[PDB]
Amino acid sequence: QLLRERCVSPEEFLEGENLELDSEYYINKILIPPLDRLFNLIGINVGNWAQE
Amino acid sequence: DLDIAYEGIMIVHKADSTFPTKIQHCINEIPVMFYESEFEMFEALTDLVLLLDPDILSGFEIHNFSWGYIIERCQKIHQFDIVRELARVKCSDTWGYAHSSGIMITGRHMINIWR
Amino acid sequence: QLLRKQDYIARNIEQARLIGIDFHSVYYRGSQFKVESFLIRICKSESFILLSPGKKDVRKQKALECVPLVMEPESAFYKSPLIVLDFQSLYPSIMIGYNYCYSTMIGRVREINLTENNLGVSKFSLPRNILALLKNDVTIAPNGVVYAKTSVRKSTLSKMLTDILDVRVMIKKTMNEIGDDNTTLKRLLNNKQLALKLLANVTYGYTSASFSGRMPCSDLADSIVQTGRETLEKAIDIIEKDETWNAKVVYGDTDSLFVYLPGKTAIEAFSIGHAMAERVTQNNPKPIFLKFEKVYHPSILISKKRYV
Amino acid sequence: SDYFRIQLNNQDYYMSKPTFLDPSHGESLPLNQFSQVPNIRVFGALPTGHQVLCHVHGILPYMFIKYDGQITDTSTLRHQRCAQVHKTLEVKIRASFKKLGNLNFVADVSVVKGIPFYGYHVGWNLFYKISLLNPSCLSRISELIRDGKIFGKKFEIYESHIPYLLQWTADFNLFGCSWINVDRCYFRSPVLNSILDIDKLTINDDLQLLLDRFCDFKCNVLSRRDFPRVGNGLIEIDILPQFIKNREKLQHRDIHHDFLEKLVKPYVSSARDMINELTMQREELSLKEYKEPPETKRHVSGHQWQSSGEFEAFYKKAQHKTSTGQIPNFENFIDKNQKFSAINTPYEALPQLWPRL
Amino acid sequence: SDEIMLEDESGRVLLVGDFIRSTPFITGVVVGILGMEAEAGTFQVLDIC
DNA sequence: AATGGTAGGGGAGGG
DNA sequence: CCCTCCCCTAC
Ligand SMILES: Nc1ccn([C@H]2C[C@H](O)[C@@H](COP(=O)(O)OP(=O)(O)OP(=O)(O)O)O2)c(=O)n1
Ligand SMILES: [Ca+2]
Ligand SMILES: [Ca+2]
Repeated sequence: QLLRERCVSPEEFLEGENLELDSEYYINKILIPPLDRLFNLIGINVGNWAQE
Repeated sequence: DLDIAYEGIMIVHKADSTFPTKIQHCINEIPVMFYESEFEMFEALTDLVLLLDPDILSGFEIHNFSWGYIIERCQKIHQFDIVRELARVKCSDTWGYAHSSGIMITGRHMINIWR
Repeated sequence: QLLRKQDYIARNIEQARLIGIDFHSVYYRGSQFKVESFLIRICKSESFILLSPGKKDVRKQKALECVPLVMEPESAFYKSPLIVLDFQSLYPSIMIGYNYCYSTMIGRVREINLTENNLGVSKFSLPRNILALLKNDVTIAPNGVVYAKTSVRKSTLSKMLTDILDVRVMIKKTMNEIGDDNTTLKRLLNNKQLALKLLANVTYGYTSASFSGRMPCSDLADSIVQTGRETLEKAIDIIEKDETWNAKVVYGDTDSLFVYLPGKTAIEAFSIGHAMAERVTQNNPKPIFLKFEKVYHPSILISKKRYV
Repeated sequence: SDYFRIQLNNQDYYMSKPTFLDPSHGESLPLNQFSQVPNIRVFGALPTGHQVLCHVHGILPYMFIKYDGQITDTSTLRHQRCAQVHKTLEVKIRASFKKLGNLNFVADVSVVKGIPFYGYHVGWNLFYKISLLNPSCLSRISELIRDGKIFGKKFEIYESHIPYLLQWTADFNLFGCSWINVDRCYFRSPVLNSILDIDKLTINDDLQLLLDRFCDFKCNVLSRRDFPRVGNGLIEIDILPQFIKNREKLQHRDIHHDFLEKLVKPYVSSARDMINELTMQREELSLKEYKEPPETKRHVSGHQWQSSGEFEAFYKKAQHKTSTGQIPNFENFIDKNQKFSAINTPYEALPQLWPRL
Repeated sequence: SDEIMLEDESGRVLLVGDFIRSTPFITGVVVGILGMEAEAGTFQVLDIC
C-alpha cells in the first residue's frame, strides 16, 4: 500500500466511515528523521523514545 | 466622484413579483438591478465598464471564475465576443495562464489576486 | 482589502516608475526586461550601441567555470555566541569597486591575438598599441580578464548600481530608525528594500545568461563570482589572522562568516563583531562593506543552508 | 502646468495607412511611398481624472548593422550605399515572406556614428540605421540578416532585442505611470465622447479649462471623415514626435569618443523622485536628516590574487605581441582624421524622418 | 441594526410607530400587527394580536 | 510565449 | 543500497 495508494483528501477523509490517520507512518516518517538529525547533532536518538 | 455608489448587484429574474422587492429590502444599502436574461446582464456589465472606464479589472482566480467564466459563457452559448467589447478600442497565451492572468483586454489590466 | 493591505497597486506603480516599464510588464514579464530598460537609457545617454546575439550564438559561448564558496559547516550544537557576518550587496558592490562591465572588457589575459579575439558571444580586434598604452590603467580579474581602470573610463553598470544601492541603503537607514511604528510602514519599507535587492541581483544575473539570455557574457560573471570567492577567502584569512580574537569561522554561504567565540559573554561579542567588520571593511575597495547585523548565542548548524 | 500631461497606464501598437500626420517618404528611396506605418496607442489619464487615448505617429522601429564602406566617403556615396542596401533588403524580405514601389517592410537606411558597448571601444564606429515599418516582424528580419540570407556574409545585429515600445519610451525619456509633458495636440471627432452619456456626467470645470486651453475648434480638431474615433472612452488626441517635450531634458554625453576622462551621481533620473518621497515620508516622522560617512579604506598594493604573477607575465607577453618601434601616447593614439561632423549621432538621427509641420 | 420588522414568507416591512416600541419582542415570535402604511415601505402599528 | 543564475538537501519508487 | 524524479529553500 504505497503512499500514493491511500492519499485521501480532507473531503474524502471527513466523510469516510472507517478512516483513521496512519499514526505509525505519520509519527515515524514525518517526526523521527528531523528530530534525529537535530538531536544526533547533540548525541541522543529520538527513535528510542517513541518505542517506549 | 460621480454617482455610481461604488457598489452594485446584477440579478437575473424572468418576472414572481415578490423576489425583486424582497431582495431590494433585504439589501437596503446597495442598489440592485434586475434583468430578464444573462445577455442583457452582460450588456449592462459592458455599459458599466465603459462608463467608469477602470484601468484594472481583477478578481480571485479569474480563469475558471468571474471574468473567465463570463468570457467562456459569452463565447460558447451566446457567440458574443465580450473581450472586444470591454476593451477601450472599438476596432492562446500559454505563458499567460502560467504566471499571470491569460485574459488580455486592450487598454485595461488584469490582476489574478490569488497569484 | 487584500490588495490594499499588501499595497500591491501602489508598490507596482512605484516599481514601474523607477524602472520605466509599463504597469503590466512589472509582473507579467521577467527580470531581464527591467535590466534592459535601465541599460537602454543609460547607454543611449552616452551614444552607445548594444549588441544583439542570436540563440545560436549564446549556446556556443564558453560555459561558466567559476563557482561560489560554500563552506562545509561543523555540524554541532554551539553554546557560545556565534557572530554572523554578511556582505551587503556583494556582487553589485564588486561590480562597482572593480569596474566590471561590458564597456571595460579588453580581453582574457592569455591568448591575446591582434585580429581574432573572443569575449562571450562576440569577436573583435584590438588596436596596434593599446596594451603598451594602458599597461598602467588596467585591473586584471582573478578569472584572467583585463578591465580598464576608472581613470580611463567609468563603467555604465556602476552608475545604475550605485543609484539603486544608494536608494536601498537610504530605505534601510530610514527603516532602522523607527521602533514605535508598527509593521504598517516597516513591512512596506522592507518590501521596497527587498525589491531593490532583487533588482541588483538580477542586474548581476543578466550577465552570462546560461540559458534564455539576450546579451550574456560568461567572462564577466565568471570574474564577478571568482573575485567574490577571493574576497570571502581574504576575509576568512583576515579574521583568522588575529591572535587577540581567537576565533574560527565555522560556516559561510558565499558572503557570510560564522565565527565562533567559545565562552565570550555575548555583551562583548557585539564589540568583537563590530571590530572584525571594521577591520575587514578597511581592506577592500570603497563600495564593499561588511556588516555585523546579528549574533547567535545558541545555534545548531545542521548542514549547508540549514541551521537554526 | 503649461503642458498637456498624460500618464502611461497602458500602451499598444497597430498598423494603419499613412495619413498626412504620418511619414510617407524617406531619404534612401524617397520616390517609393509607404504602404503601412506603425501607430502607438497610449491609454492614459489626464491630471483631472479623465481617461484619454493618444495616437503617437512617426515612431518607427530600427536596428543597427556595421557599415561596409570606408570613413573617407564624400557624403554622396553614402546615399548610394543606403539606397542599395534598402533595395537589397526589400527584395530579399519580399522573396522570403512571399519596380519596387510602395515599400512594405523597410522604411529608410541612414548612416550614423556609434560606439560599441560589448567591449572596450574608444573610437567612433559607423553604423547603419534600418528603420522598419512593421515592428512585429522586426526580429524575424534580424533572423535573416544574422543568418546570411539577405547578403552574402553574416552581419551582427545591434539593438534588436529591445522591443519597439521600450525603444520608444527610452528615446523620449518616458516612464511607465509617469506624465507625458506635451505642449501641442490634435483633437478628433467630437471631443466630448457621447458613447452612452459620459459627455455630461464626467465633465467638470477643470477639464473645461484644459479643453479651452488646448482645443481651438478652428484649426486644432481633425476632420471626422478622415480621422474617426476608435476609442470607447473620453477625449481622444493625436500627437506628433515633435510635440513630446519630455525629451530635450536628457543629458547627452560624448565622453567615449576620445580619452576625455583621462584628460553627477544621479544618473538614473527616476531614482531622485523615490529619494524625495523617502525624505518626505521620513520628515513626516520627525527624523532629522540623512547622511553617510566615508570609511578610509586601504586596499592591497594591487589587490593581487593567486595567479597574479602569471597574469602579469601573460600581460607582458601580450604587450610584446600587440605592439608595432614606437611609443603610444594618450593624446596622439586616436587619429585626428575623419572629422565625423556630417555623420549624425543616434540622438541627432531620430529627429530625422519626422513627417512635417 | 435597531428596528423591528415583520416577515411572513413574502418579505419584511419596518414596524414604525409607538405601540411597537413599548413592548418586548424576541425574533421568531408571530403577531397580528394592524397598522397603516404612511410614507414609505414602513408599516405603522396601532394594535397587536 | 516568454524565460537571470548556482547549490543543497530530503523523500518515494523502482530496482 | 544506487539511480531518477519531485519539492523548494538558501546564496
Ligand atoms: N535571488 C538571488 C539572491 C542572491 N544572489 C547572489 C548576488 C548577491 O551579491 C549574493 C549575495 O546574496 P544576498 O541574499 O546576501 O543579497 P545581497 O548580499 O546582494 O544584499 P544584502 O546583504 O543586503 O541582503 O548572491 C543572486 O544572484 N540571486
Ligand atoms: Ca549578503
Ligand atoms: Ca547570506
